[PDB]
Amino acid sequence: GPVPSRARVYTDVNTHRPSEYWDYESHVVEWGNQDDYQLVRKLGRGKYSEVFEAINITNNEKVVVKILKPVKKKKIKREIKILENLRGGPNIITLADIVKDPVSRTPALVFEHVNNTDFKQLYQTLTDYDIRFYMYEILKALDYCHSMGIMHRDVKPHNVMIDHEHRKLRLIDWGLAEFYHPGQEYNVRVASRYFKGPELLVDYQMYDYSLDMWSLGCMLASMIFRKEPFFHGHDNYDQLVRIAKVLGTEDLYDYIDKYNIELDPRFNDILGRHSRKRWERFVHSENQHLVSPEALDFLDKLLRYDHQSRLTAREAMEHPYFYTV
Amino acid sequence: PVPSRARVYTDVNTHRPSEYWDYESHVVEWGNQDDYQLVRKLGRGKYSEVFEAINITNNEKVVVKILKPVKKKKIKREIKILENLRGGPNIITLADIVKDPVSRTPALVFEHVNNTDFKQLYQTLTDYDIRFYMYEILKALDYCHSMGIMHRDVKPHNVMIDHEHRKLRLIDWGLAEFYHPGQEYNVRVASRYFKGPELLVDYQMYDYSLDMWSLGCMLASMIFRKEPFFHGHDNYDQLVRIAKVLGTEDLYDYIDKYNIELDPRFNDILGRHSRKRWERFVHSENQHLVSPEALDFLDKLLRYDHQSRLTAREAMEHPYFYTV
Ligand SMILES: O=C(CCNCc1ccc(-c2ccccc2)c(Cl)c1)NCCC(=O)Nc1cccc(C(=O)O)c1
Ligand SMILES: O=C(CCNCc1ccc(-c2ccccc2)c(Cl)c1)NCCC(=O)Nc1cccc(C(=O)O)c1
Repeated sequence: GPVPSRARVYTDVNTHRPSEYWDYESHVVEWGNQDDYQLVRKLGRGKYSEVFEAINITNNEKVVVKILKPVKKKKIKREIKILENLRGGPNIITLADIVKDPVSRTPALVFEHVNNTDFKQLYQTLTDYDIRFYMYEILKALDYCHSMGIMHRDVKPHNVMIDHEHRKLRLIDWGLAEFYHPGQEYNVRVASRYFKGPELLVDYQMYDYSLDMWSLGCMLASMIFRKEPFFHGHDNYDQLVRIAKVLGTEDLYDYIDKYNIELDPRFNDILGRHSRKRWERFVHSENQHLVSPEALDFLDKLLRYDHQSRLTAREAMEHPYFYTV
Repeated sequence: PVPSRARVYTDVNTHRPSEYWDYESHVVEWGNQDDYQLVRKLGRGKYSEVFEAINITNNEKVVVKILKPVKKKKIKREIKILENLRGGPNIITLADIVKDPVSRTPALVFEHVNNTDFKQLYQTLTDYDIRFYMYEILKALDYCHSMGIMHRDVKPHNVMIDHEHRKLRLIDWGLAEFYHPGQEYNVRVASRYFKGPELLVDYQMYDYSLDMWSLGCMLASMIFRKEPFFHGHDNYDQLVRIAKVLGTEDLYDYIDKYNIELDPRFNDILGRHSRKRWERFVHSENQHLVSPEALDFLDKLLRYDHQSRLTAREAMEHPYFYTV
C-alpha cells in the first residue's frame, strides 16, 4: 500500500484538543430568526448554496447571507463548526450569525459585510506590489487556519474576496474545509480542477495543509503570468498531464515512488514524457512587469509534486518575495 | 443641566475620520493563543484575569489579559483605544491579540511589565519619587487626552511601577472612552474613592478633567499616607467625604453653575461643612512628603468645578515638578 505521510507543521494540534473542538458531527447548531434580515441581491450561486448581500433590519448594517441547500446535515455542521472555531482569525470571513427562515426551514449563515472589487477591472490594474501584498494576506489566513488544525481544501480566486479600495481581503467558502488528523485518509474529490494538488490527482488520500499551498501556488502563477488558469486541465486525469508538461514526468515518478503510489492505468496513454520547464519560459511582454527572480523562486517552492517539500504558510511568509510588504 | 465641553482637545475626534473613534465598526482580528504559555496570575477583576506569560516562539515574557466576554462592544472599545494609543508615553503597549482555540475566549497581549513589591513601595518612596512618577502619569494623560480618549479609571491599581528601572505604565483601558463634545456618558465609571463630583451628582457631560480629579485623589493619598483619601462607604457618602474637605458652599456653587438637580438621597446626609486647609492633613508620618508646592498643586486638581482643574499639560508646568 501507499507510504503514510503527515504534516511537517501543526501535526497534532487537534489530537491535543478535546473532542468538542473537532467532532463536528456532535456539534449542536443553534440559529436565530431570519426575519431580522432582508435579502438585497445575489452575489453567487453554487451546487449546495446561494450567497446574497443583505441588510440586518434591526441595526441598518449590510451583511452577507449564504443560504444552504441541506444535501447533508453533516456538511452543514462541519462548515459551521469550522467557521465558529476560526472566527476573528486574520483575513478569515467572520461568521456573525446563523439563522433559519421560518417557513422554508432552510438554514443560512450570516457573515460580516464584504464588498468585492470588479474582478476583470482588478486583474488589469493590480501591480507587482499589490500581488505581493494580497498573497501575504492570504498566507496570514492559511497559517492561522492550519495552526487551528483546519485545511481549507478549496483555495482559488472565487474563494478570495478582495475589497481593493480598503486593501481588505477575506478567505471565504469553508464548505469543503476539514479538520486535520495525522494519518487520516481524506476524500480526494475536493478543490476545483485547476487548483487540485497532484496528491489528489494520483489518489493519495493522506494529504494535509500543504494541499492549500499547492492551490495558492496555482493562483500566484495565474496572477504573475496573466494566464488564467495556469494549469488548464480538461478533466481530472488531463489536469495531472498539464502539471507534468511544466514540472516534468521524471519528478512525477520520483513522487509516486517516494510514497509507493499506484498510478491509475487511465494515465498510461495520456501522460507521455515531458522535460522539466524553466519558469522563465512563461514570461511575456504582457506579464514581465509582475515577474521577478524572487517571484519565480517563491513559485518554484510552492509548485512541487512532493507535498512535504512545499513551503508551509509560515515559511512562505519569510520568503524574499515579501520583503517589501 | 447646563452643557459643558473640554477646555483642551475639544474637537480632536470630530476632525478625525469615523474609523478612528467608531469602535463598534472596528474589525477585531486575533491570532492563536497556542503561541503563549501562562506563567502566573498578576491580578483578577470583574471582567478579566491578568497573567505573566511567555511567548514560546521567541522566549520573551509578556502579560496576557483574558477577557470575560460580558459585551463584545466593550471588548471592541478597549482594543480600538489600545491600538490608537500604542507607543504613547507610559501607555501599556498592546503587542498582540489572541484567542484560545477551545474556549474561544479572547485575550490581549501586552509588553512585559514588572511590578515592584507594593508594600515596600509606600515606605521607600521619597518626595522626589512621588514628583517623578506623578510627572510620568501626566505624560500618559496629556498623550491620551490629545488622542481624544479619557481613561476614566485612574487609581493605583491601574498604575504599574517598575521602580528598579524607574518605569511607569498606565494600564487597564477597559473603562476608557472617546471624548465627543456634548456627549452624555455613563456616570457609573471609576472606582468609588476616585470618582469625580461630576459622576456623584449625575452630571453626564464630563470630559478629560475627570482623570485630573482621580489623579488628585492619588496624589493626596501618596503625600499624606491616607489610603484612600476620600473614604466613602457608598456613592452618596463619597460626595459627603469630599464635602467634608472642600465644603458645602462650593458644592452648591458647582451645582448652581451647571444647573444640576441634586438627588434627594443627599438631603439628610450632606450636612454643612466648612472649607478645610490642606495643612490640616500634615502629620509626623507624612511631613517628609509634603511641601507648599505639593499642597498648591493638589489644591489645583481637587476642585468641584471640572472646568477649573489643571489640564494634564498645565499640571506639567507646575512648580511641584521643577526638580524632575
Ligand atoms: O467571486 C468572488 C470572489 C472573487 N475574487 C476574485 C479575485 C481573488 C483574488 C485575486 C488575487 C489573488 C492574489 C493576489 C492578487 C489578487 C484576484 Cl486578482 C481576484 N466573490 C463573489 C461571491 C462572494 O463574495 N461570496 C461569498 C462571500 C462571503 C462568504 C462566502 C462563503 O461562502 O462563506 C461567499
Ligand atoms: O495592581 C497593579 C499595579 C499596582 N500599582 C501600585 C501603585 C501605583 C502607583 C503608585 C504611585 C502613585 C503616585 C506616585 C508614586 C507612586 C504606587 Cl506607590 C503604587 N498591577 C498588578 C496587575 C497588573 O500588572 N495588571 C495589568 C498589567 C498590564 C496591563 C493590564 C491591563 O489591564 O491592560 C493590567
